[PDB]
Amino acid sequence: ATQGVFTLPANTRFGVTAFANSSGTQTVNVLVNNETAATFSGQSTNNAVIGTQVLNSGSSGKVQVQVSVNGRPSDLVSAQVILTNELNFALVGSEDGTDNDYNDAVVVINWPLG
Amino acid sequence: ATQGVFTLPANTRFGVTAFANSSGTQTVNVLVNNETAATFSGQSTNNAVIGTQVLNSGSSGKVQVQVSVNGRPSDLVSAQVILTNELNFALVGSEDGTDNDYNDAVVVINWPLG
Amino acid sequence: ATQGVFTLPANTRFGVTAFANSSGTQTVNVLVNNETAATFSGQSTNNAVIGTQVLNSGSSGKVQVQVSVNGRPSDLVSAQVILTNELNFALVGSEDGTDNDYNDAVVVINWPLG
Amino acid sequence: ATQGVFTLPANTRFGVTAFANSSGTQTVNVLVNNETAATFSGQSTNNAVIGTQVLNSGSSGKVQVQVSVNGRPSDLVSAQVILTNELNFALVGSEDGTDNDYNDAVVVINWPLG
Ligand SMILES: C[C@@H]1O[C@@H](O)[C@@H](O)[C@H](O)[C@@H]1O
Ligand SMILES: C[C@@H]1O[C@@H](O)[C@@H](O)[C@H](O)[C@@H]1O
Ligand SMILES: C[C@@H]1O[C@@H](O)[C@@H](O)[C@H](O)[C@@H]1O
Ligand SMILES: C[C@@H]1O[C@@H](O)[C@@H](O)[C@H](O)[C@@H]1O
Ligand SMILES: [Ca+2]
Ligand SMILES: [Ca+2]
Ligand SMILES: [Ca+2]
Ligand SMILES: [Ca+2]
Ligand SMILES: [Ca+2]
Ligand SMILES: [Ca+2]
Ligand SMILES: [Ca+2]
Ligand SMILES: [Ca+2]
Repeated sequence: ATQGVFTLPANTRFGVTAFANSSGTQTVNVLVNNETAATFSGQSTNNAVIGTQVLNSGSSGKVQVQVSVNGRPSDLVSAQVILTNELNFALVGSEDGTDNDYNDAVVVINWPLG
Repeated sequence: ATQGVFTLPANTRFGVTAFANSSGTQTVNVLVNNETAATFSGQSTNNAVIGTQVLNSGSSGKVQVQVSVNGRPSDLVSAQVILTNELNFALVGSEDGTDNDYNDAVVVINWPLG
Repeated sequence: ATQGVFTLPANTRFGVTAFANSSGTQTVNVLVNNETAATFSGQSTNNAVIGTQVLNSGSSGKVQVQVSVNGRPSDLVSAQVILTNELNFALVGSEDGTDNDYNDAVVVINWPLG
Repeated sequence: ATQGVFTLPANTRFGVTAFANSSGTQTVNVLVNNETAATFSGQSTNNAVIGTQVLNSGSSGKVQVQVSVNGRPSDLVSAQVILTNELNFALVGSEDGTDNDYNDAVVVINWPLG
């Protein structure tokens, strides 16, 4: 099934934050309405926050996360969780190798902000 | 129901990261086995990261997040989500006022690392 | 924070299913637009499906679950999870005593159907 | 990523319940320790419960859900959610066709019981 694609409230600010846990340098791309809106990169095996940014979901609300290492797309896993019918987290894990820890780049999207 | 309390696997490193979305200064305390292990403080209405750290869950695996604003405890909401039976997120929102956006401090705990 | 309240897309069929795990007889009421639309009762310590039903969210999309034991309201916990940006689960646990297993009545709402 | 595989606490009773939402007959196999422990089947486009059972996670705690329709395994999506650090849901959706509603068989695993 498609992973890393989320429908957010239209025209709404959201936070996107990426963490690295791999020997490989991670590159995380965030697409809003199918166009790159943010790119983060780094290399850590200790959960470095390689990027954090506030974006707007735009007219369509479509947000997609992609992750690659050495130009090869990582396999993604994702889900969205809503607390007290209001607080939202869109979650992404990714795997760049063979151990299946899926933490090589971890991405958290949160809204609402403010 | 109690919120903000999570049982992690014993002796496991985890990341904890806090974001702020409120006019009030947020104080986030992270307890491991009932003792303070990290404290973050900051003010933002733009989802700023007010702290990030890597901790060890210790022998008990018990991790608790508490949030207060100028000494007043915030009401919390939380849940844990596991993707592909491997990647864990323990999520906390908090409310310091009357609007019930529950994002006034947002805390994300993730494991495994590495 | 408020628990057991979910906003579904309007005029949408959804499933609601209740399970019992307690010495006490559980009464589960499912409200749509603040009016009871389904009720289930029963006792089990072995997860009996005390009821399942297909309901329509109606014009408001507001769905609330309430649980009581011989008229005494149980404490609720809840969250919503979305898989592959399309499959929704609204989840409720409830506690009628002191042990905090929160499984005394468990309610699962799922959509879309068909 | 692997989906529909969950590690439960060892020797723990859990509920498993399946719903159908498709033109095709769903066969759901529930494996414990890599051996079939339960099989449910049925056809519904109205979320009928096609099976429910209490099982034991056994010494390894490994539980897997597989879904087949028209002689072929369906594509699965899954996640585990934990409420108030106590109540566990392991959730599975499945797609037997081309519409990507992922509800064709929906499987809910819950623990603890009792
Ligand atoms: C240090 C290692 O680097 C990679 O090979 C990752 O895929 C592993 O998960 C681990 O983080
Ligand atoms: C700017 C405002 O500050 C507080 O009153 C918060 O409780 C509100 O949610 C909002 O963030
Ligand atoms: C048999 C017991 O019945 C009640 O006291 C429940 O609150 C307990 O969780 C347990 O199920
Ligand atoms: C009635 C239809 O039956 C199948 O084709 C399913 O894959 C569809 O999702 C729909 O439920
Ligand atoms: Ca890896
Ligand atoms: Ca890794
Ligand atoms: Ca607030
Ligand atoms: Ca706020
Ligand atoms: Ca109880
Ligand atoms: Ca119980
Ligand atoms: Ca389908
Ligand atoms: Ca279907």
